[PDB]
Amino acid sequence: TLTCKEEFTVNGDPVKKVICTGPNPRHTVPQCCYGFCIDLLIKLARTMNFTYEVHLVADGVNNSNKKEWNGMMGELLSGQADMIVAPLTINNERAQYIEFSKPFKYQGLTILVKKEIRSTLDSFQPF
Amino acid sequence: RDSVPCRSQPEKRCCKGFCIDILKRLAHTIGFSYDLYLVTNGKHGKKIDGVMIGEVFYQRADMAIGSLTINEERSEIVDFSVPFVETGIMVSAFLEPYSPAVWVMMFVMCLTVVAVTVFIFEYLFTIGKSIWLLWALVFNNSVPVTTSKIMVLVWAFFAVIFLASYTANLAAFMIQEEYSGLSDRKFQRPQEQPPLKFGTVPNTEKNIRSNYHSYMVRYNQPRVEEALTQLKAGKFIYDAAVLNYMARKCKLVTIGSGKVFATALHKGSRWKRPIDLALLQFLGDDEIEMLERLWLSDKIEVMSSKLDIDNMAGVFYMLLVAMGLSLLVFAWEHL
Amino acid sequence: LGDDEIEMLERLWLSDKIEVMSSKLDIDNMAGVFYMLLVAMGLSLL
Amino acid sequence: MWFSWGVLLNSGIGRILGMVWAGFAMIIVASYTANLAAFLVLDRITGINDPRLRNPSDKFIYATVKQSSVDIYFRRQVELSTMYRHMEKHNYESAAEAIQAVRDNKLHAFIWDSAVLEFEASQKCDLVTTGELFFRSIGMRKDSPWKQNVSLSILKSHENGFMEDLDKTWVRYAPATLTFENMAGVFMLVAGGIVAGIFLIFIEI
Amino acid sequence: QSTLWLLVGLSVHVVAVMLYLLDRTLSSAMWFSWGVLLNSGIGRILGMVWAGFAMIIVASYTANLAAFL
Ligand SMILES: CC1=C(CC[C@H](C)CO[C@@H]2O[C@H](CO)[C@@H](O)[C@H](O)[C@H]2O)O[C@H]2C[C@@H]3[C@H]4CC[C@]5(C)C[C@@H](O)CC[C@]5(C)[C@H]4CC[C@]3(C)[C@@H]12
Ligand SMILES: *[C@@H]1O[C@H](CO)[C@@H](O)[C@H](O)[C@H]1NC(C)=O
Repeated sequence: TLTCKEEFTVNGDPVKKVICTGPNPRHTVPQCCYGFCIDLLIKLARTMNFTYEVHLVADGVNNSNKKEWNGMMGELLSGQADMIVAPLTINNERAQYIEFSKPFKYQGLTILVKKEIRSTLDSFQPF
Repeated sequence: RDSVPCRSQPEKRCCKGFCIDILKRLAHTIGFSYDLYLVTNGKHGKKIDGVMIGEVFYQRADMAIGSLTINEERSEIVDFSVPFVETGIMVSAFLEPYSPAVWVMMFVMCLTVVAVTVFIFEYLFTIGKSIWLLWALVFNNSVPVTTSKIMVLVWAFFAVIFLASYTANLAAFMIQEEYSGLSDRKFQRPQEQPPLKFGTVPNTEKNIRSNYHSYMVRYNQPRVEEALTQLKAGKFIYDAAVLNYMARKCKLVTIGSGKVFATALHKGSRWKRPIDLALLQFLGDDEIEMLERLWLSDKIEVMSSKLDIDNMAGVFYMLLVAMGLSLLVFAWEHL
Repeated sequence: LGDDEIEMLERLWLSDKIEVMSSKLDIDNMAGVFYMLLVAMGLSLL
Repeated sequence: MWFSWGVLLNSGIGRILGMVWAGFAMIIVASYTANLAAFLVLDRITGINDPRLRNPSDKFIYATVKQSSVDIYFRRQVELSTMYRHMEKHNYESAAEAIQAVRDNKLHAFIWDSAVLEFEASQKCDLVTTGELFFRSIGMRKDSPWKQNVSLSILKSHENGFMEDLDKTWVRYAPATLTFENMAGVFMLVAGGIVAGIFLIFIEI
Repeated sequence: QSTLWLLVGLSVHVVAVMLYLLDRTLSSAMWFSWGVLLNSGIGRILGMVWAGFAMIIVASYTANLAAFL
């Protein structure tokens, strides 16, 4: 930001982008964050008049083996409310950990690659 | 084998299915007894007027296996966490000759051939004749009509080579295969129908009935049974999961997963989290192969009049432009 | 064994029509070259 | 010799048994064209079943994430240990990092959520995706009743509509003619013709 | 069989108009064009232009044969 930039969306209505603070050493970056998930959070808050906030995450039993997860464990330890941003993991372990709400969307897993291409070898040959 | 005791309400009948398979797998994972009752009232036993199937009352039943979708009003009374399809959503011309900047070699070769002709009319009285020879020869061998012969020999060589390359390119071209989401309607078309192609009224269906008047509330249950649609192929929308199941069964039907426009237990507490954890822990591995094997389970083209529309792609462009150019020089040079 | 064992082994462990060109074209066209050439030579010479 | 040379090369620029000779010409030409057609006729994992993804591969890279969710999903299947082994060397901070890394083709492929890759490829009109979803699958602490509301919040058809609106908002964004080497062939042929013409003028005087 | 007959008729008409207004025959021109359209030698500022289409159309036909092949 400069304060967050204001710009009309493709349809013309403004595209919300709320002040969102967290790590980018140790320096706190109060950037501006936006996305469909943010809009969903806005809808929820308008539905139950929440007083929301936000906080970026640091990252995505001999000595330490269990309490090491970033998203779920970080949310539980840091005291952040039950609100979480991205679907990320949806499994039994994270479920028993805290909870899983009804799936806002149904998704799976796939792969992305670089598409191939080039004809050669006229052989119209040296013979 | 693998069936289950099953009664509806003193006669018992063979009873089993994918729902039964998942129920028994869950029971084994939890070692819980059960009773496989059956519907008695209505096709869904819904709380139509404040009277789901077994939970129309508060605690009439103790489970829920109805494959029908999960709603708000249905869900807001009893938790019904479960995974399934969610049944959301339903029912060469230009590149013929070649690319332009590939045969520039042919233009330059025409110029060099012309020059070579200029290099032969003082070596042993034929320019217009030589000009016609060149022009009519520029094309394939089919034509009505010692450097002198060597130049023609090399000319024919790369001409036939280019023709063979064109044959290979068109062989690649012809080898080709073949076979719309904006909203719940038919690609932003009017709410209901412009009264053409009427359908999608199966009377789930109530879920879209309360939607933004459900095609003018013009659903008199024309669909009736789903299989009745078999005749209706090219003379429709419904629960997408069952639509896909019918599609699996020829009858090509609109099948779009991305669309998903429209998107299992009683209210008894102390049962949601257990089975939810059980499925989230074990389901992820077995469940897909289980369903597909147990249940819920083309580049070919010959010929048509498509050849006519295809050669029309490379017919008019030449014929009409030639007519225009010829007529332009017909009424122009004559004065 | 009869059920699991084969998939077990193959997954766990224990796990072409393409041709471009060659001088095969010469031996190939020799298939339909000599038969005509030599027979024509003899038929003309007789 | 000149007449025969012309005859052998399909041009009209040019007797009890001569026709017999003509015979071979026809077939040989066909043969040549046939081989051209034989030359003319020719030609990813496209699913987890691809052995390259399953069997170890030095070249092919089955990229992974930083033990977020895929690690758990793969630890269930023991056979993926080798892949999990590769997972030890294919765990990066963010999916954007993996995308940027593979843009250069250093990593053959990466496995991730269907939607994320789908819309990134939508943005990335330069790459190719495989689709073929295979593992169809907001949280909260177990002390907030708001959970129900949240579920109730999203269950609405007027809500699925907002999701579709977001989808509209975000998801909105082989001739191979030989020609070139054929070009070189024609250029060297015209060079041969030029030198032949120089020879012809040399013999002329 | 429509394309062949219609195109040969059109070519006969165009060559006939080319000759008639430049000759002051129709059947002789029609026969010559019919022969030209069918790859035989049994048979002028812009006539070559017509010749053009011949080549490509033949290829097209053969192409479909290969597509059929
Ligand atoms: C070998 C040739 C091609 C090939 C092109 C194809 C026929 C198809 O046409 C191409 O289609 C592509 C795909 O749409 C487009 O991208 C291209 O714009 C378009 O050129 O052009 C032709 C035009 C020219 C004629 C027209 C008359 C003149 C211009 C002047 C007269 O005094 C007599 C001489 C001359 C130069 C005459 C001689 C031959 C020629 C150079 C012709
Ligand atoms: C809106 O939220 C506020 C919280 O301060 C609450 O007092 C109020 O009752 C809410 N209004 C409605 C209509 O829910």
